[PDB]
Amino acid sequence: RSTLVHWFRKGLRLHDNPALSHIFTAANAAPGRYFVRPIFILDPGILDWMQVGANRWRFLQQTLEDLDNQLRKLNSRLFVVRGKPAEVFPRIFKSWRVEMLTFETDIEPYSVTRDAAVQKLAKAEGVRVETHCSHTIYNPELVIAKNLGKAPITYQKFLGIVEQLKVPKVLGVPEKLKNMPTPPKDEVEQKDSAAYDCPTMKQLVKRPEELGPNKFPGGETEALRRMEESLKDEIWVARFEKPNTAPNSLEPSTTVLSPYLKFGCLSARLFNQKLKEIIKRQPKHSQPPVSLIGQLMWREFYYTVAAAEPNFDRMLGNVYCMQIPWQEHPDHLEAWTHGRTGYPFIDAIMRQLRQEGWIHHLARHAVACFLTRGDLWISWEEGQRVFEQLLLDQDWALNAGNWMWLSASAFFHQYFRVYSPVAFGKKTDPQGHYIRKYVPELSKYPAGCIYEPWKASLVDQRAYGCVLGTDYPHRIVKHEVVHKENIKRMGAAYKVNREV
Ligand SMILES: Cc1cc2nc3c(=O)[nH]c(=O)nc-3n(C[C@H](O)[C@H](O)[C@H](O)COP(=O)(O)OP(=O)(O)OC[C@H]3O[C@@H](n4cnc5c(N)ncnc54)[C@H](O)[C@@H]3O)c2cc1C
Repeated sequence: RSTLVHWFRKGLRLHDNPALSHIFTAANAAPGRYFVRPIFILDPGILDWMQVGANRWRFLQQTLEDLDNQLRKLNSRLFVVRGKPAEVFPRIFKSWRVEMLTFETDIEPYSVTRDAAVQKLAKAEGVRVETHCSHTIYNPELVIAKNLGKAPITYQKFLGIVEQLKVPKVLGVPEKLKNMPTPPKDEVEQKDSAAYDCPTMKQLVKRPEELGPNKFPGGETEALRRMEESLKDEIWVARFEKPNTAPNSLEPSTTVLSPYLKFGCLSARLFNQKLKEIIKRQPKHSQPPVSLIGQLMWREFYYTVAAAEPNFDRMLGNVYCMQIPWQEHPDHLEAWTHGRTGYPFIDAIMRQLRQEGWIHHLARHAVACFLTRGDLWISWEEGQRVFEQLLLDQDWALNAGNWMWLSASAFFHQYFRVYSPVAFGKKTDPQGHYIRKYVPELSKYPAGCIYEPWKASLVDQRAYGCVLGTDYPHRIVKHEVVHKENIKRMGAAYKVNREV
């Protein structure tokens, strides 16, 4: 008896999962011949390549637990294998007598390298590998081909391409396993009945004092519930305009499906199909790019450009990226990282980010403009790295693409438009309720200066019980000075890159 193995990495879901579905149908169309091992590999190697913060570790823990629970309902289970894939797969290929391996493809460079090696091993041992592109709606390889070998570098051009492509068939959940025994314990399982169980919170989360509020539980079950909750107001969905949603409402102004899509707890193909059903129903609706479907297409766009460039997450060697002489300022980077800039709106966002692991799109705009071309003149690569640690939705291509946009390094070139760290949040939150919540030390400042506490006299600062320089920092830069200097720096960068 040989085993069929599905390998979860992303695609942490049962629904709309062709790679996992195929494994399950095969076992049921040939009972008695196959064992089924759906595995996730706790790969130590990823930690040398990316930073994971406490909150995102908790999201994965909750996700793996839900995926185990969901598989049990199909008379299977999740097998979480500790160790490096390069060492893990030669062993299990033999100890399990693996006939077929399936997994959802990914475009990240670490994923490509790792998968190429695993496919070289599987070819050696006579293991059949079947891979499926289901993490994105469209296959970036097919988009690039249809555009004659180059990723479209504007959104509109991208949309004109994918409109001519076939939308994939969205699958349901696999059928339960008919009369399948629990595979026999292997070398590892015999010396430890729990060697493959889902990791506890204590095993994944080493810095539990950094966990924030548990607001967005991981797992396919929660993703599907939140998706259904979001689609309940069909008018809100159909008439959604991303630029008009507030960055500083106390409750999120968008779906917060991003962590779920990032891990594949939610199929973006399923979500796209649910959105198209509502739009068909609602004749007055918004259109890309501002619509909710447009938001899914931004994800597809950044995946397509990123698939073409292995250096997508850095400035050097990145075909898309303007070469800009970013400066090193450790003390300013530290203040931004920890929300101690002295600009209450910026600091509020970075504290929401650290505590909760999600901030609104235009909140990301605000703090990203501030760190880079706006105020501090620090590389977007430094902001990407903080975002990588703290975001639940941390996504290699999306973090990089948007950081390049926000820094005027690619895709976006109107760098003379600069967000004010004082005025920007006032439009949607004139009272500063958001600031009061996430910078509570300012909670007694009135609306007239809560965005600009340095406009309060010392006497008043003492009255509000928050003296700048003691209880809340002084501004680390003066926006009105630096952003003008930085516009001139950007123009000189643009000239140098234009001449080369
Ligand atoms: C500096 C910066 C860094 C970012 N890093 C990430 C990241 O690491 N991971 C991430 O998922 N998004 C990232 N984004 C994009 C965007 O901010 C988030 O996708 C969005 O805020 C998630 O909130 P939501 O789920 O309510 O989105 P909604 O507005 O509800 O949109 C639904 C989905 O569309 C996608 N989406 C929306 N806006 C964008 C966008 N601008 N680009 C790409 N996809 C988009 C996501 O899949 C999102 O879940 C970043 C943006 C900026 C400016």
